[PDB]
Amino acid sequence: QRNTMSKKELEVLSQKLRALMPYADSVNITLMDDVTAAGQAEAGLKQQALPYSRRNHKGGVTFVIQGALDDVEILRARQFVDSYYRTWGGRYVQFAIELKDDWLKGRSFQYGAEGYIKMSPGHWYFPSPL
Amino acid sequence: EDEDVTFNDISSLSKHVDEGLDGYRDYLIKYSDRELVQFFENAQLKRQYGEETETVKRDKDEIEKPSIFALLPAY
Repeated sequence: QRNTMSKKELEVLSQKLRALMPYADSVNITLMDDVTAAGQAEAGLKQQALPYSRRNHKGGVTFVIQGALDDVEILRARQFVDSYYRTWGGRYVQFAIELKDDWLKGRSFQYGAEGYIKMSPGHWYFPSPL
Repeated sequence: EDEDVTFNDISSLSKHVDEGLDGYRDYLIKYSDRELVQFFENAQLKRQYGEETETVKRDKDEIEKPSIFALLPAY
């Protein structure tokens, strides 16, 4: 989808790659599907049962994995991502992994569009919509 | 000694009296040590079976809350 070239241009590209690689006899160019790539990524995360969020951009997909993961989860995730990267590389799909503590450190809060954080009984923060 | 106001109700009188002791209450709270004061406060109330753990530490302008009957021994 994201490349627009003629057959002649592709051949020229092939020949220039062949000039960069003096040990190769020819370079075969194959067209792959972005939807396939993204789908195999999401299928792998479901198969590993990891919690995640997905974000789409004009030229990429980002999977955000964040929170208090357990050591089994961290092991599985590291193995899966390491396998995927070796197949598809890192240009199109990115995996963001973030260990972090529970949100707002165990204060209580009102999470509507008019939310606020209790600092302590008798003390309101009103920092941002939550 | 000012008779300048006369009192509509229990709470109005009670507050008028209370606000008079603060000159003394200040002097006691200046020199006692708050951790006792709080310990006694929590003790004369029967609260949570008299002593329990606190996960969180949260200070609530405790200077104006504390009863004189709590302040005196600490001093």
